[PDB]
Amino acid sequence: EQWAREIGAQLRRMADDLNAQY
Amino acid sequence: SHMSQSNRELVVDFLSYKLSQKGYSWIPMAAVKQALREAGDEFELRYRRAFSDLTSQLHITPGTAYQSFEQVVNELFRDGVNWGRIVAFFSFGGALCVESVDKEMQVLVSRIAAWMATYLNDHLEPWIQENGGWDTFVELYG
Amino acid sequence: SHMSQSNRELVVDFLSYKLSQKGYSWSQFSDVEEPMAAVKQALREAGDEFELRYRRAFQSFEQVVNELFVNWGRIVAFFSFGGALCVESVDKEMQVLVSRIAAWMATYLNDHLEPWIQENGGWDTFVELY
Repeated sequence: EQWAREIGAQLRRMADDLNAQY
Repeated sequence: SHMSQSNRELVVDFLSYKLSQKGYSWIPMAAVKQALREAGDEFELRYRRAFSDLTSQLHITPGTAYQSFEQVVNELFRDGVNWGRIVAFFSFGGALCVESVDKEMQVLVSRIAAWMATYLNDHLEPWIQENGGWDTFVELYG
Repeated sequence: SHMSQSNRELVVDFLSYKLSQKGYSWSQFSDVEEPMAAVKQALREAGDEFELRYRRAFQSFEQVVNELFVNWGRIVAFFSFGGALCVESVDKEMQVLVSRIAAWMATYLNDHLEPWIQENGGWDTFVELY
């Protein structure tokens, strides 16, 4: 359940690494 | 209004760039596009491993693609926006798109194959066997 | 003999590049725990593009490569495969090893340390001390 929430959360953590490095 | 249309240009460009890249040919903007393309490439190069099939993992049935998309993206921006997230946004969309076109290609091939193969057996296989089979076709051609 | 040193230097540069890219940046300094720059960079960009174009491949390894082969594109596929191979293998062992330790830590912490922590102000007082 809430696979979309789970996955969107994973993307968010990944997205934040990329942003920290610019 | 102009800025809203340019966003459409960006998305379409990214989705197209992703599709051909995966083997489905067919200040200034171009700087932004290439930058977006590259940033997306880096994102996928770093993280793609964690995901299998996004469609599968999301349990996308036809009536729930839009919802699943919106749900994912909303969680992605849950507590704010940065460029990393926007990159993941474009990146996520592209993975969906490529995944969809892939699945649909299979669907279309599966159908037409069935139409043709049914015809072949019900209408053409008798004549093929009367005339020496496929071996005699190959003799005639080559 | 001497050119083979350059080949081993390229192979290492590629694998450490791929591993870092994949989140294993200690790969740069792991061998230490015991124009070439143009060729390296060229080969790096090449392997990136190969990986982006193609999704997955679904000393016994020496037979698998004999299948893949001879032109530049295959030499690039060769390098990409090797990196893919490492990365997968580093993944499998990391997950296995970490989950073992994590299990042992979590198992011990709950079986032995929990009654002492709940009794001693909890994780709150821990934070309070720090």
